[PDB]
Amino acid sequence: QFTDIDKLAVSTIRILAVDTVSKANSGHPGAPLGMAPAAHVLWSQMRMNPTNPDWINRDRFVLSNGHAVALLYSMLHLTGYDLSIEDLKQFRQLGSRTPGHPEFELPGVEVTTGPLGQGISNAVGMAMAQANLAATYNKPGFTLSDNYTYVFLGDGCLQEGISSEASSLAGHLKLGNLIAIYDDNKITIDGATSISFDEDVAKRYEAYGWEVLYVENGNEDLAGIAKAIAQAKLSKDKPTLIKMTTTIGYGSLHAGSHSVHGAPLKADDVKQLKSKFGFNPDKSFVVPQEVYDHYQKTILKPGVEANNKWNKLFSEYQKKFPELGAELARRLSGQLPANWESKLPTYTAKDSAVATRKLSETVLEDVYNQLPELIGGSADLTPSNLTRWKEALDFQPPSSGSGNYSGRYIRYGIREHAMGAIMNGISAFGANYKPYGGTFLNFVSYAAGAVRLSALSGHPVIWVATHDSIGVGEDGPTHQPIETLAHFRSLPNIQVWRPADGNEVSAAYKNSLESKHTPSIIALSRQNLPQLEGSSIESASKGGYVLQDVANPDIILVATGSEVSLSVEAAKTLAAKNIKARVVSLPDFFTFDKQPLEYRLSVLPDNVPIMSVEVLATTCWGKYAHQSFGIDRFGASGKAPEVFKFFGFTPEGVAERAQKTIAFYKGDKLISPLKKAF
Amino acid sequence: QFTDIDKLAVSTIRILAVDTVSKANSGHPGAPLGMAPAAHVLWSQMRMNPTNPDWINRDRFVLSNGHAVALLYSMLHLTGYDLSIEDLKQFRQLGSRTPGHPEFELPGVEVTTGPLGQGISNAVGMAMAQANLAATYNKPGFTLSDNYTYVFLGDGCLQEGISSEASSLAGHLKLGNLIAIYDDNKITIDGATSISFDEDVAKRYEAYGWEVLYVENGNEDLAGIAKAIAQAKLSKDKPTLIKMTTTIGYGSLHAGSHSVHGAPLKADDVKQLKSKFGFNPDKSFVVPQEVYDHYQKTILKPGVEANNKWNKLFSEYQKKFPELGAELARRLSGQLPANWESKLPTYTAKDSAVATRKLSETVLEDVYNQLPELIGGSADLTPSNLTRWKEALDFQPPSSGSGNYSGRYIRYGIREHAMGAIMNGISAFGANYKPYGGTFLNFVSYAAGAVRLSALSGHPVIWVATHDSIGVGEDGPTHQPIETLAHFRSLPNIQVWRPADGNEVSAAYKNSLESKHTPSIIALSRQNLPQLEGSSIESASKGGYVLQDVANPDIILVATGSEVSLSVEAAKTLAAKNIKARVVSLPDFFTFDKQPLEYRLSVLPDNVPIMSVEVLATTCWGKYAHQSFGIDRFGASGKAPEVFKFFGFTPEGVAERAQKTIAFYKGDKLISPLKKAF
Ligand SMILES: Cc1ncc(C[n+]2csc(CCOP(=O)(O)OP(=O)(O)O)c2C)c(N)n1
Ligand SMILES: Cc1ncc(C[n+]2csc(CCOP(=O)(O)OP(=O)(O)O)c2C)c(N)n1
Ligand SMILES: O=C[C@H](O)[C@H](O)COP(=O)(O)O
Ligand SMILES: O=C[C@H](O)[C@H](O)COP(=O)(O)O
Ligand SMILES: [Ca+2]
Ligand SMILES: [Ca+2]
Repeated sequence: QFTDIDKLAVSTIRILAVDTVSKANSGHPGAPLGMAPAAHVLWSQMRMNPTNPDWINRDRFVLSNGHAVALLYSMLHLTGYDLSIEDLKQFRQLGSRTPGHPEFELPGVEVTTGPLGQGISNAVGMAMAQANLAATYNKPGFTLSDNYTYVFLGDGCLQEGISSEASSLAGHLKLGNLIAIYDDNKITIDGATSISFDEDVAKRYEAYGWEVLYVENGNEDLAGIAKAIAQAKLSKDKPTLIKMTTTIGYGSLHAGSHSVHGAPLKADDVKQLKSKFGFNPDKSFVVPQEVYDHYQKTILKPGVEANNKWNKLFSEYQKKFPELGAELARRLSGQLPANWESKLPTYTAKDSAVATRKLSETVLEDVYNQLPELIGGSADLTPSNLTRWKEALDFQPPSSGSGNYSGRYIRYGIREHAMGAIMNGISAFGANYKPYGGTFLNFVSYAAGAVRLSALSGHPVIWVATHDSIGVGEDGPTHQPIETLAHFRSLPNIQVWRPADGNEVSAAYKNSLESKHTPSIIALSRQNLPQLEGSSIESASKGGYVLQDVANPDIILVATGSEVSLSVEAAKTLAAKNIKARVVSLPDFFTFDKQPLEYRLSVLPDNVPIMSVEVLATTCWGKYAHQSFGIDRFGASGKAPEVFKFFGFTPEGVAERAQKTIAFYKGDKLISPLKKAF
Repeated sequence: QFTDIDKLAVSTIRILAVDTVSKANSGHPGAPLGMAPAAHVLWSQMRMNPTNPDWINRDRFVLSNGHAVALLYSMLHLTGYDLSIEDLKQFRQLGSRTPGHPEFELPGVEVTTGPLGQGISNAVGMAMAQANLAATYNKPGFTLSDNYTYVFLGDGCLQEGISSEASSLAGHLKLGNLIAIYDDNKITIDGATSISFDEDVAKRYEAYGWEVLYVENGNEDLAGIAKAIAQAKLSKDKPTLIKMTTTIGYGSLHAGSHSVHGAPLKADDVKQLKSKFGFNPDKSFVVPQEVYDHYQKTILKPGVEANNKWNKLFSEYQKKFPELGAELARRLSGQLPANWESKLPTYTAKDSAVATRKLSETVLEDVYNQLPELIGGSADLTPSNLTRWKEALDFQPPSSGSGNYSGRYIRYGIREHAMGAIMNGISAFGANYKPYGGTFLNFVSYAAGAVRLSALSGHPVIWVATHDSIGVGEDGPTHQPIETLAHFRSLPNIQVWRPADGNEVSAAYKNSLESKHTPSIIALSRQNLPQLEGSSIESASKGGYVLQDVANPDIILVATGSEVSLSVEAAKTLAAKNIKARVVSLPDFFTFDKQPLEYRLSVLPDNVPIMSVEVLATTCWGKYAHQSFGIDRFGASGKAPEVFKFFGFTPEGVAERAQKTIAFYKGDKLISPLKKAF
């Protein structure tokens, strides 16, 4: 039941968002103007505590079409979050809390968006995480988890393949608490949708297993939008898409035109809009008291009240179920179980040679019972990635017979990019979720859109990237990574681990799991690598360390992954010719760089030529080495041992190159590459 | 109408592909065994000349599910292409002509596949190119172009978002000559499809505007498969999907199990299969004469004859229409119009400051009529990328009213990955097609799956990547590239141009268009950059050159794109303090690296500190510079001038750093970074 105040509220939102775009003289006025009625209706009906944006059982809202931020920021201020008019007045300004696109970092903003297709897929992960939480802690009498996941999306999000991957998955999993409202406005940047997007979205979504509702008058039908959302909530075993038709830039003189998509409305156009809406065309950033009063009563106070009930029920739960309550309390506090690192495996050079890919599996089998917040999966490569623990139950709808929602292993299908985004949503949900997904290192590139966002936002997700090099073999160049690590090591805020043996894999996993704001990629071998004499979790945890030392080395050999052993071998060959080579291992650039200069300079000193060894791109090595032995061309289809020989990665092949580096520099004074002038 | 021979032929294919996988003890036997009847039926009705795999009007076949390559190689041998039994016997072996996955490089292999989702999308580009060629050259009496584009795909292909993007577009464009046959076998690596893929593919396809035919018995209904393909050929205004049901590993003792997906069948299982099909279980790579005789008759001879008529028609055409015939002859010969580079714009420092994004547009306007093979487009950013020439007609179905198939501007929609693959297909088609597409540099990453393949196969496609840095401004970090160029400069075989002014944009375009085996990415600014005194097409064309020189420089400043001018300004500030700085411009790592050592060492010599300047990742600069001034962290939402200042990129900010580099090295003898020891 809506009244004049609801209508007063809707104009305040449209005008506030417009004022905000115009003051910055940069921005997107269109969608905010067309989606305002939907926001009012939706937010009014959401269970959230603006004073605790962290409440675990809060209804969650994702703005997939991020360019419409002015709408998100307006709502945040009006409903009582930590966002003032002053903040809105510095929208898009260097240093403001109001950047051009929503960032995870701010309270009320659930994930960072801007790149189309990412928010809808993130919301899918958020709903999977809810389904899991509820199935794991809910007990009769204690419904600790039951929140909904709402999303706003545009034609752009529906055009990007990633949202298709996620919607396919979403429908298979039968995520009925996921409700998406689609801004069907018929406009995108180039112009009208018919110019390149004339497909039947409704029919495509039903094919996924989704429910589709329609709202023909999204510009004014508040009760219609209200009914569509309500019916949507009855869809228990089907996620819902509400195709709501609106007019881009509603109220504007150029409404319905793509000119109102991404430019501040012209001043006179703004004046007429205000007037039309009963506002003084001469004043800006005006919020009628009646609107603050309305949201206070409809949202803020009932939400606070709900958060309070939730806390009492939870305290009762901790009384009735001490083990579960303690666990949920801990996950909610964001701590990992005490001394969990104790269950991590350690080795000696006495043990057998294992593919780092299998050592990884061993780790999983060892910590899965220690970490109930660990939820894994693979994008159709479970047996190649070795990413499933034996006692795992799959995350599937109960009606499948293959598993249930309390399951902790996800079958992603061949959808790397969606996996990347779903993982971000699971991480973004809370309760200390530690998601990881597996694929071949070469195909993580398919997910670069999502991965960059794991780094930008700081979601500590884990990629179990197997088949890291030409060691892959016969599959060939289309499968063998070359530029992969160099790429990811150029991206800020992401660990790119490439462990050499058992001890190094445990360090890769301890640092990745202990991480709170940095995602990770663990590049694992297909082939067998031996256990090194000199490795350790403590030393590998530093990102880089001296594996084998000599007094007065003639050369320092730095390697990663499968090349550490080869370098160890090359050093034996070199010792025979009386050349002393110190061998350094560098499992992670990121972690190593984080160490204090004096440590790093103790591993990579002055006055010693340093040559790196890694069967991938050499373009990133200049920051640690003087000379580099790598592969700057695509691979080959052949038996792995033969492919290595063909590229010169033979012990004596490496030794020859160390000898050439010593000769080349003999007589020169050398500076560690670590040293910078400014 | 099929007979015993057709049935003899299908058994030979199944067994030859199995023999090939077993011999290599590596490979995928499953799909080839279930798809054998379809291939036989399809290839038998394709118009192709095994003797000229380049004939422009040949029906084209793409194996989207590349792992099934044993089937493709079998067909190529049997039908008469340059592939012998000996070649088959070295499948997946180092150096053979039979690698683990199909590579464009081989005759009869239309594009490289392996990464799922790529072949289907490539095939779409091939049909767009066909439709364009026909609408441009066909005249009444002369149907020079009318071939079909066939594709084989699996569940994996349909799960990857890229095939959805492409199928959406394909349906919009109404590409009726594109026929896709789907291997609906219910199995993927992890197991049954129901475990994660239970959507209604048929209904999802109709939603795109495609026609879907069904074939229930793909294991043996030759006539049904034949009917499905025939009916498919009648759908002129709709692309066709034929959901053909089969059993993975048909004939194998483990048929229908995911165990037959990617492992050579067990020896005893191979014996029973051969026996079952009337073959001696003890002999391998056996091709009944009757099989050779059959394909010679039904395919090789008819095809050679078809190619012969085609050539006569064509010669008559060049008589009747001299202009068009000469052009087609030239494009076919793969030459660019003579002295086309004369139309390329040149500038002087007296010209106005323009964003290299606009300078780009200017080039397009100038060479569009010189190059009929130039077909451009944008992924919904036509006005930001400035990718449209004014006299352009859009590539759309005639019934749209917005254009027609002779159009040369494509509206890709928000589908970066599909654009990348569609471009590879248009390039792959022939007739000297020169495709280029635009998007923001930061979003080319969404397309890294296709881009890598442009490099691996050598498709010389062009990416007009605008908004190259924090110069983007207010849009913020989600849009400002940081790791992008460092990533693509680590990928083999791809020019990554970052032109500074008008003259450098012309060299970017000249090198890009003249390229026959190397794709390109032209990173263009949003902001205005002035015309440099010292630039030129000739010098810029070498990838790197001395822009400003001095006798006995105290330092060499190496910059790219927007930073060259800043460096030029920093040098002016340094001159004032009597420090001589030579300023070098590096618009392309790739191009420069291809130059002779002597040239490169003349640009970057010994005994002079070299400091690089570029507002992106510093991780790749150690190959040309001693010290680097770059940005190794995400950007900021603010006015571009302010974001640059904030990051220290001001003239005096750069000058200060040069001064620090000089002091740091004062007294040391320095070696140019270009010098390698091995
Ligand atoms: C991956 C990605 N591709 C492209 C863009 C650039 N972009 C921003 S909004 C938009 C199109 C707008 O489409 P839509 O979702 O319909 O929004 P509306 O115009 O309705 O506001 C584009 C191309 C982007 N930010 N990210
Ligand atoms: C981008 C990408 N990711 C993952 C894979 C690894 N892969 C290859 S085939 C396969 C899927 C099984 O595919 P399908 O097409 O389902 O198989 P078939 O019936 O022939 O077994 C997988 C996961 C791939 N080829 N490409
Ligand atoms: O979505 C819109 C874009 O981010 C923005 O409008 C582009 O502005 P510009 O093309 O002027 O850089
Ligand atoms: O699609 C199949 C994969 O490329 C292959 O079967 C993986 O083999 P592997 O897991 O033994 O490396
Ligand atoms: Ca829209
Ligand atoms: Ca399959």
